[PDB]
Amino acid sequence: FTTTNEAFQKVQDAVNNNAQALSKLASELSNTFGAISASIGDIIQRLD
Amino acid sequence: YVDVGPDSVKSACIEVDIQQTFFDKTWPRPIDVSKADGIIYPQGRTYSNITITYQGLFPYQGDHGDMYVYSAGHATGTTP
Amino acid sequence: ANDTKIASQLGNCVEYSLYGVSGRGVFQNCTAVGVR
Amino acid sequence: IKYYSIIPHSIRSIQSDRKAWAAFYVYKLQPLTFLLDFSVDGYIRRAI
Repeated sequence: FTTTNEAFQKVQDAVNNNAQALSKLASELSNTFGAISASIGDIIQRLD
Repeated sequence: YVDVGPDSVKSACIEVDIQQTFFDKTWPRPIDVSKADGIIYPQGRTYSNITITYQGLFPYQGDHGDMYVYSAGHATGTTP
Repeated sequence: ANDTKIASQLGNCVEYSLYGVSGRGVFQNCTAVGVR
Repeated sequence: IKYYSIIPHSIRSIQSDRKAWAAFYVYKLQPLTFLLDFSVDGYIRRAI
């Protein structure tokens, strides 16, 4: 098992692919999607 | 308006001498982005132990910029 | 009031409106990190 | 403000007490995407 070994790298890549899917879902939560703020919260009560 | 106090009453301003050759000294100092020289936070929000890409006013990497150096006035003996 | 203070509701899921920023997050005391 | 002019400063040192003065370098600011590295302190020590 080493960086040179292709088979060991494939095992690491499979774990990385699972990690990438989790990271993307969390990143989408971070995205405003054009909202003024990530959470409406304050504008619901303090504003109209 | 705010008061800056009395303006100087001197009849004549001090004489100024400009010599190009004396000020012709080159010491280039390019901006180092890796050293984070001249860096201002774009949104003024701190981040801890993380790396991100952000858009803000920033100096060009490896920019020598404009160098201005102040110099002592001509003086003879102990009198400026 | 007491509810607004972070120390009173530490360890509890809470809605934060600090500085016009709104979110639902638990507040837990920890070591200082980032620029004060 | 569209224009700035540096003000030259001359120090009236006596000839015996003349001293070297640090040069100051002026760099223009333009909006640029910058990779930013943040430490535990949160100050930026590294960037690209």
